[PDB]
Amino acid sequence: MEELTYRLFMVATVGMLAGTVFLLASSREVKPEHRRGVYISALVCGIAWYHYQKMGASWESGSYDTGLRYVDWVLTVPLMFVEVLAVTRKGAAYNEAVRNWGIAATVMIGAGYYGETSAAGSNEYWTGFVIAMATYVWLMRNLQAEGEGLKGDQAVAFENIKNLILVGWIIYPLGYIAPVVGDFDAIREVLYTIADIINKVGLGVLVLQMARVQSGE
Ligand SMILES: *C/C=C(C)/C=C/C=C(C)/C=C/C1=C(C)CCCC1(C)C
Ligand SMILES: CCCCCCCCCCCCCCCCCCCC
Ligand SMILES: CCCCCC
Ligand SMILES: CCCCCC
Ligand SMILES: [Kr]
Ligand SMILES: [Kr]
Ligand SMILES: [Kr]
Ligand SMILES: [Kr]
Ligand SMILES: [Kr]
Ligand SMILES: [Kr]
Ligand SMILES: [Kr]
Ligand SMILES: [Kr]
Ligand SMILES: [Kr]
Ligand SMILES: [Kr]
Ligand SMILES: [Kr]
Ligand SMILES: [Kr]
Ligand SMILES: [Kr]
Ligand SMILES: [Kr]
Ligand SMILES: [Kr]
Ligand SMILES: [Kr]
Ligand SMILES: [Kr]
Ligand SMILES: [Kr]
Ligand SMILES: [Kr]
Repeated sequence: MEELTYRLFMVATVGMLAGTVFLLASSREVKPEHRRGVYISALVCGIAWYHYQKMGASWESGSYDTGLRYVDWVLTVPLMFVEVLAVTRKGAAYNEAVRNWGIAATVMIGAGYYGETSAAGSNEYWTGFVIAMATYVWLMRNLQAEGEGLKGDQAVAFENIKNLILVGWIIYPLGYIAPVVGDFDAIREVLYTIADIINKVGLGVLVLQMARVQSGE
């Protein structure tokens, strides 16, 4: 389980670099005016690459620091919302959502950190879980209500972004509780790494598909 967890960090390290550079090279496939989302997805993949390098070395040391994962999440999740909100919003409406979602994300991730760095099953562990789950549900319900005014191909492209988030982000709370269901500490790390690859690489690809639709492809 330990050696599988290590190999998955290394697979995910190269996966995030490939995400980064695949998206940068793919930016020539779309009109300059729809490229900003692709550049941000590459920056999200790039921050993750940098932290996955650290997390792999941290795991291989025998003294894993979950701080490296949670710092990755506090930076990348708000960048991922900057992308999604830009499909449907501009001016004050964009700035207010980015502010409000950004606060919610930071509280979600901070609470998770507080609980994860407590003993599994302790009142601290559950307090963290419940406060993060509530915030998570607030974000997902906000996300579900975005894009009522989109038409045709742009509407379907955005629905694919939303469904990837609505389904892919469920893996994080499953990872968080893995260590109470069994003697499976390393399975938390496995589930988080798979989620990060699906969610960062998957979102990169769907943001690219959106940039192609908006370019009239
Ligand atoms: C690129 C990284 C992403 C999208 C990471 C997302 C992380 C979460 C959505 C975490 C959510 C959590 C809960 C809802 C409950 C337990 C605590 C967390 C932080 C694992
Ligand atoms: C044309 C614009 C392209 C932007 C994306 C380029 C890809 C990013 C390169 C890697 C980023 C790594 C950043 C390292 C610092 C992470 C934070 C450190 C604090 C723990
Ligand atoms: C419209 C911006 C809100 C400012 C917060 C008091
Ligand atoms: C309705 C979402 C809450 C689920 C708690 C495990
Ligand atoms: Kr692996
Ligand atoms: Kr992976
Ligand atoms: Kr990968
Ligand atoms: Kr990607
Ligand atoms: Kr490409
Ligand atoms: Kr964007
Ligand atoms: Kr991304
Ligand atoms: Kr987007
Ligand atoms: Kr945000
Ligand atoms: Kr809950
Ligand atoms: Kr609970
Ligand atoms: Kr969320
Ligand atoms: Kr969200
Ligand atoms: Kr899932
Ligand atoms: Kr799963
Ligand atoms: Kr498990
Ligand atoms: Kr992993
Ligand atoms: Kr994966
Ligand atoms: Kr998977």
